[PDB]
Amino acid sequence: VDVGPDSVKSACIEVDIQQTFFDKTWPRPIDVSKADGIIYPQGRTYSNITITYQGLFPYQGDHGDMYVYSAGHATGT
Amino acid sequence: EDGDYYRKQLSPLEGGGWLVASGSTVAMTEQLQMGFGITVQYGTDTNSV
Amino acid sequence: PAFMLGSSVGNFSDGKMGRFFNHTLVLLPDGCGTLLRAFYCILEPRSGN
Ligand SMILES: *[C@@H]1O[C@H](CO)[C@@H](O[C@@H]2O[C@H](CO)[C@@H](O)[C@H](O)[C@H]2NC(C)=O)[C@H](O)[C@H]1NC(C)=O
Ligand SMILES: *[C@@H]1O[C@H](CO)[C@@H](O)[C@H](O)[C@H]1NC(C)=O
Repeated sequence: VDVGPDSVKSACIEVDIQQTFFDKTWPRPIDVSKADGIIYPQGRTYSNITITYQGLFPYQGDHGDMYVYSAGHATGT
Repeated sequence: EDGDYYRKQLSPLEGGGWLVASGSTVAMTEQLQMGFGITVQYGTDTNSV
Repeated sequence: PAFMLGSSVGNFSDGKMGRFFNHTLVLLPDGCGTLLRAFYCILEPRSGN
């Protein structure tokens, strides 16, 4: 168990659903040649050599699950 | 107690159905006996234990 | 982004999907992105509006 400060009154503020606006296409497939999102070996390292390695990796060029968040409703200030 | 039967519910997306099980017990002696399991790992990180 | 991790899923009191059970891993960035708060603890729903 640990220290956690307790909360206040439990009137959760109003929450909307506007996924239709959220539906936007910014697909960024991953490039293995560009070497992005590539795990390192867990305990070892090399230098200036090419080596085959078996492990955990993503598939080449997936569209993925791009989600975003944004600001809420605002009327001036 | 021995012969106890336990169960719980499952969410619909995980295939439905009810998870069921049965358990058994062994009584104590005067002195308590316990079990230990050792496993060592080599290449997970820096060799440091 | 803020993450939730768990091995037990379910629907809420009104049947809305997103209810989890037992211990749950919570990831929350804070401090304007500088802090990476995280805990594997128990989340309990509130019964308000
Ligand atoms: C890393 O290794 C490569 C080859 O394994 C080295 O590339 C060679 O460099 C010499 C000297 O510049 C060239 O004559 C060869 O033609 C290169 N071979 C290639 C490009 O296949 C490279 O020099 C090494 N890096 C360091 C810093 O030593
Ligand atoms: C922030 O939350 C953590 C965990 O609940 C707690 O240990 C800490 O005291 C809190 N800090 C403040 C300033 O409330």
